[PDB]
Amino acid sequence: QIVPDAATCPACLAEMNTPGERRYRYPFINCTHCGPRFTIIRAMPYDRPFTVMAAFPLCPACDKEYRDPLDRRFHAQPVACPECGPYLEWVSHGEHAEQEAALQAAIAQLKMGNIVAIKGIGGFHLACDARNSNAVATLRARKHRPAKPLAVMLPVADGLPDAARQLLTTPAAPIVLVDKKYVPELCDDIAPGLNEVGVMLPANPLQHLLLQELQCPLVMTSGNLSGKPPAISNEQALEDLQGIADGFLIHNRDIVQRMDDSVVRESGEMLRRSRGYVPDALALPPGFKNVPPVLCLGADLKNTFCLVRGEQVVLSQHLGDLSDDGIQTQWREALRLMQNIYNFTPQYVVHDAHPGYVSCQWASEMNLPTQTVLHHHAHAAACLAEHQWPLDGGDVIALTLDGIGMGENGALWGGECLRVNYRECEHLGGLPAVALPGGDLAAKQPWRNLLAQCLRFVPEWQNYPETASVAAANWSVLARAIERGINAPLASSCGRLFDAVAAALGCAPATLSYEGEAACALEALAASCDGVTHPVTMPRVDNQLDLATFWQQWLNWQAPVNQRAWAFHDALAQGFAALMREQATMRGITTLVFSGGVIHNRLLRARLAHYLADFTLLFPQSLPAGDGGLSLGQGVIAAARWLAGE
Ligand SMILES: Nc1ncnc2c1ncn2[C@@H]1O[C@H](COP(=O)(O)OP(=O)(O)NP(=O)(O)O)[C@@H](O)[C@H]1O
Ligand SMILES: Nc1ncnc2c1ncn2[C@@H]1O[C@H](COP(=O)(O)OP(=O)(O)O)[C@@H](O)[C@H]1O
Ligand SMILES: [Mg+2]
Ligand SMILES: [Zn+2]
Ligand SMILES: [Zn+2]
Ligand SMILES: [Zn+2]
Repeated sequence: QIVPDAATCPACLAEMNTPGERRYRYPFINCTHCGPRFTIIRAMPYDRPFTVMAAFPLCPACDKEYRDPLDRRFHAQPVACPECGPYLEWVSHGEHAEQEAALQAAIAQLKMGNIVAIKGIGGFHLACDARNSNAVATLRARKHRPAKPLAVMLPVADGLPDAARQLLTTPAAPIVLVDKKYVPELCDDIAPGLNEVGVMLPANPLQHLLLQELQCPLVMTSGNLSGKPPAISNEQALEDLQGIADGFLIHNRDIVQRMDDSVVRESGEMLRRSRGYVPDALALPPGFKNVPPVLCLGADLKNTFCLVRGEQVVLSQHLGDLSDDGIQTQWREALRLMQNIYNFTPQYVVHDAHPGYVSCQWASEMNLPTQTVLHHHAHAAACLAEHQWPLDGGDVIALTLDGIGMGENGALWGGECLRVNYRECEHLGGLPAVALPGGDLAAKQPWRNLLAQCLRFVPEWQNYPETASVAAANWSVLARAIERGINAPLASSCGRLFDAVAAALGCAPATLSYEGEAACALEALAASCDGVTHPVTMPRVDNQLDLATFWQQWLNWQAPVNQRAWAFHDALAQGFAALMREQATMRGITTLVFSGGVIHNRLLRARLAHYLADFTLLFPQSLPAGDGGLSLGQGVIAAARWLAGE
């Protein structure tokens, strides 16, 4: 059995720490109870000639340890000392060094405020001093990342809430998101515009060394240009990162699988599922048995694939966006290793119903029978699967809220009420479909969504201060294209409605640098309000929300901006609750399901749960609510269809 890659045990820490010990300050110390698992395997089974440790035979003194039944190093396939093992290597613009000299080289570079590349378990990290403004602004520049929040590694978990200290210290050692008030030492460029900071603890022996001598918080971000795959080779780090890193702290141990840090909320909610959780299987729900091997390709962004067989499913690591170049290489390598570990050969492939997805291209190359699942049906079934809803459990009403996914018959959906079970998805209602002006540009420029909402729903909209930067431009050319349907497809998107509201409040840059940026901003603004009495509503008209009444009330309710943002969240939840109540009660349904990337918004769930207390409510928890949980939803729908004999 291979278990997930795991955080250094207290025991290995104690040995690396004790003077005169053979592995004192050795940065590759591992044992039978911690260390790289999944990341160091070239093939099955889990024995040293088929790990990366074949470049290192074991010296005489690491032969009574590995061979020893009493030792906590009995069949640690990667275990080595400084005599026989990998050793650190420092590389700089006309410098070089090795071992202890290399570790000190990096420490000194970090201390002087520089960016260093450090080889971790699952890839490389870029690090600097997280207190040092100059250094953060520069890392942002070089990595191209102008706003997306940086995770930060802390020496200890002192001063954090109990719930976070608990998660931070698990063998998985994820990044945990916590209120930024708890970490005053961070410069303001770490998570600008947001209320949460992602923190982590040292989880690998090198990280423990670095932090023990640095005793300050460090940025720890992925070793790559934004929207390019993490370099995994020393060779590729040194090439890809030359203009970013001031220095390289590398090593001659190969990494064989890309494995990003996992990200959870202090609440326990899973956001990104990789290091520490993969490659654990999950049990399929009651009634799911004897399922043939099916490969589920997942979503185009935040991608994971899934392998379904028998009574279990296994999700891959976060692979990211599949429109990136070199992501297919890492994808296929992860699939190769996962199929080899599970002796898995697919007989079927399942993929998204969207014909323009990269994933749907790869499927047709496979020579297996293929089938299609609606994006929003997959989101909803993924949530039902996590809650172990039985195969014959009965219909639910689902609310699936996201940016965009392809719906029935070509429609663009992202804010829908559905009747679902594992085989069927019937669309019932939701947000009105509104144009995306300039197609792909609508997700980058929130003001385009505000314009589209105003043209549809707001009389004399040019007279509101909220619309002033749009009204001052020559907006009629784009309005003429909208009316003619030129690159302005209709979408009932919850994510785009969030962007319209954020444009109206001015809480985001006019043009965004990352996906979901305006919505995270608006949520951060609203979360600073403790709740407010307000008159803004989103009433139900038949099976849709009445956005004209929404805009007229919301635009005319002057209040501090945090209260305006809170009112929007509240009125949105109240209107969807009203819709789901009518649909579920008149069908005899007592369970409601919530899914889609928007359902990561904590204030939205809090308000939905406040207004839907008359129902049983199923929210995602152990898998991401967004696209990273999508392959699992595809796999349970495929399975249930087969189990029914269709
Ligand atoms: N305050 C925060 N709020 C939400 N998410 C956070 C926060 N801090 C860190 N994270 C997550 O930590 C992750 C690390 O890097 P990410 O930067 O997306 O992928 P990468 O492959 O490592 N590099 P890149 O491709 O540029 O993104 C991102 O998912 C962040 O969203
Ligand atoms: N806190 C939030 N509040 C509202 N919307 C959000 C929030 N976080 C993310 N989103 C939205 O959800 C989208 C991600 O949803 P997901 O289902 O993962 O992907 P997609 O929309 O690409 O199918 C983001 O682009 C953004 O539109
Ligand atoms: Mg503190
Ligand atoms: Zn150990
Ligand atoms: Zn040795
Ligand atoms: Zn989605």
